Amino acid sequence: PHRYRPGTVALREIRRYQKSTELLIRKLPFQRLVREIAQDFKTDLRFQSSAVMALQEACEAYLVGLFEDTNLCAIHAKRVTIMPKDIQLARRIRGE
Amino acid sequence: HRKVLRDNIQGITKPAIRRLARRGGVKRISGLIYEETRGVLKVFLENVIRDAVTYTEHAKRKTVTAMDVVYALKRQGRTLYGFG
Amino acid sequence: GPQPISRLEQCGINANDVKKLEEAGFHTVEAVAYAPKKELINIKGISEAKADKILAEAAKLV
DNA sequence: ACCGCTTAAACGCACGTA
DNA sequence: TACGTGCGTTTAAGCGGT
Repeated sequence: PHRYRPGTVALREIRRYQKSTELLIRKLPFQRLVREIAQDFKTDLRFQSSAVMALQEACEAYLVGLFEDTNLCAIHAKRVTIMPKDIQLARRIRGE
Repeated sequence: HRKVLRDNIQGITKPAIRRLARRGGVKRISGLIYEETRGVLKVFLENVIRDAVTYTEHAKRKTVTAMDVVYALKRQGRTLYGFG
Repeated sequence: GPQPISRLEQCGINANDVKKLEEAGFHTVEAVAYAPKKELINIKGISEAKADKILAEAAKLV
């Protein structure tokens, strides 16, 4: 039976998702998360649809960029695998 | 009348985080990344939403608008185009 | 009788805020309950939102 | 907010190897 | 030795109506 070697399909996915623009997190859980977080700041809140979509576009753009920097940190350490310490270095240097 | 308390962050699933990382150009991913990512996401969301709601409250509204979010993002140096 | 502040934790007050209330010296839901907002706010690491959540959930419990 | 149906994605596991 | 790949199962996201 056929099996691709470790890495081939990963690269295929990179090309695939860098080619496209669709949101990568599921709508409903993201919305649920947003409402949960919002509740600890202000009671009785409602949300415009486009407000939740705005938050998702912003969040996903942020995470993708962070993963770019994280990847650079992993490669810097002569690895190809990203690890929490890569994220933490990236966020420290960003001033986060 | 009642509506129940909930916990959500785990709804941002492993394959979703993987897709985000792929778009970020990542080829291989440690198992510990996912939880880490979730924490990071939560912090981000919290900050933005905290500001957004502040704007909402100033306008004496109960509905967070797209503009509330846009202003929060702008004032955090993360300008977003497309939702004005 | 008493309502130990532990039960407040199931209402969804985070456990760190309950530890801050015990450090302040509040050990029961009775203790948080019959106090105004400002008592909990003056405690280190407690915002006005957490104090409102505590009083509301304590009024649910008490 | 809810009901129902569908199906594709998630998940658990086995295994080999990078 | 931990992670990628593949496969069978199950779970829930998605879509459509109201």
